[PDB]
Formats: sequence, structure tokens, C-alpha cells
Amino acid sequence: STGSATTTPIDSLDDAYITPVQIGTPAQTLNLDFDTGSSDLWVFSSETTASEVDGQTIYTPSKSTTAKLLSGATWSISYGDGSSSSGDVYTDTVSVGGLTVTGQAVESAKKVSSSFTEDSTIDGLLGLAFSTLNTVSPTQQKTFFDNAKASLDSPVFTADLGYHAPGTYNFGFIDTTAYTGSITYTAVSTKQGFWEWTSTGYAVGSGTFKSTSIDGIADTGTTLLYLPATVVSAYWAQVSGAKSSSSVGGYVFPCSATLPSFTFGVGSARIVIPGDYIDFGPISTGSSSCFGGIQSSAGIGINIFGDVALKAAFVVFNGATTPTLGFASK
Repeated sequence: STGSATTTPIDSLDDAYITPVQIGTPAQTLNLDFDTGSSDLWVFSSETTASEVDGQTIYTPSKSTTAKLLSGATWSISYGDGSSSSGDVYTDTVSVGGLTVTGQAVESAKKVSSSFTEDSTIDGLLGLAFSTLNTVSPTQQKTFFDNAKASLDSPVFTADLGYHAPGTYNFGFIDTTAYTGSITYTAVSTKQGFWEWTSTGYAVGSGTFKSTSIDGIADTGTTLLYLPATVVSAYWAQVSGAKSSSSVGGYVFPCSATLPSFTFGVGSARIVIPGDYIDFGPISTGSSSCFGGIQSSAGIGINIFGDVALKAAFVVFNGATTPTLGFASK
């Protein structure tokens, strides 16, 4: 089997991407944030504290003939940005782009933090990291990909995120028309439960490539590119007027600037992030200070190849017995 779904930016900055997901019988379609940095599929629901729902579409398990309470199971998660959610668990039929899993754990939110409430466009998350990170207790649950894997034509999914445009998540096959050149594959460590890999270096604009190992995770659920302070300093030093602002919480730059590209290494291959991808607009409405899309990972504890990086590539998440990551230009 295979699946193919379009993923759409939630706003004009590509702050996140939503993908339609069918849950239950008859189908209830919710727009979920596919997140390769976590491993819980959770949704706004009929159980969510009413004051914490503001415009989201909810899952109502009592209206699904295939929903079953997973007795005794609870979940609770906290994300790197400080947001959180928790609740109880159902199993139900879940389909993504024509690909169907029966008995998928659907984690029903009783509580969500303000960040989620305030984002009307995201109805929940669909985790695509390794199932070892899944927070369901006392019986840990498998991700949608893990459940689908054995049925897939090939044990892979791919992320093809658009810049200011829709893209695609495919399950079970590699669309050879979706990228240019060849796909370069690189080793993955699953030790922390992430799609963790090591980039071979970077360049700033038309500058020389610096060979240096950068360990980080491929994370579709994080907006920006978070890299070591040395790397980030080298980038923003090429932008006149750019500075790190503690009050804003990162690098800002004059909105009148033209940003240089940023290149990262995948083995001997190179992925180029155009400068425009690194512009996240005014820090506040009407400001001439703009927020940068490359930020320091210092104090996160991990480097994160988020959407800024991933959307410059066609990315293969290979879930073979020994997982790997593939990157191609597009």
C-alpha cells in the first residue's frame, strides 16, 4: 500500500504545515501537524476543556462506530517550545492520503496549553519520530508510520515541504519526479528517539564550504533552523545590521536586507537554502526589524534541522531495519 497527502502552510510565513487526516467511521477530517520530532498522534476533541478550544475542528469519538476507549491509558507531552497537552486515548481507524491504519492510538486532548488554543489552524499533531518517544502510559503506543510500515510497498515516508506553497507527504514510495539529481543517504541514530544524523558542514552565501560535523535532528514540527552559535554567528555576520536580541529572543535583521543563502552538507552532497527562506518577517506588525530563520541551538541541547532547512530538500525518512535519511535537491 501507499499514501499521498498534500501539506499546506498555516500562514504566510510557513510557521507550520497542516495535512488532512481522516479519523473514525464515518470519517472525521482533522488538519494535523505532521511532526518528525515527536511520536504522539493527538487531537482536539469533544473532551477538550471548552475554554481551551478556539476554532479548531474536534474529534468526537462517540460519533465514530470504530472508536474504542483504550482503557486506563493516559498521555501527557511537552514540546521544545514550552507548549503541552494531555488526555486519554482511543483506538480508531486513521487514514492519510488513502493509506489506512486500523487500531491506531488516537490521543484525545483533555487539556492543551495556550499556544495550541491560540492556533485555530492546527487540530492536533501526528508524530513521525520513533515510537520509543510515545508518551502513552502504562502501555506505550506506536506511531501511524510504525503501524503502517509492514503494509507499505517500501518502509519509507517522504517530506516535500513547500516554500510559501503546498507540498506533499508520501508513504510507502519515493516519487522520482519530485526531486532533481540523486538522493544522498546518510546514517541515523535512533538512540534519542529522533531522526538524528550528522551534517558534513556548511557554507554562507557564495563562501567556501566549511567541513565540520554537525549532529542534529530532521524535525518537520520545528519552524526554524537551529545550529551551533559559531555557525549562526558566521551566517548573520554577512547581513549588515543583523544582531542577536535578547529582548526579541534571537537574531533579527533589517527588513531592508537581502539575505545570503545557507548551504548544509549531506555526505558529499549539498543542500542550498535560498536567503528568502530565512526571512520570517517583522518581529511585530509594522516593525522594520525582521526575525531570522537561522537561530542558535545553544541552550536547546540539540541542533534542529527544522522546516527552513527541510523545505529546501526532498527528504526520505527510511524506516528499514537500520533507518537512514535521504536528501535531494528539488
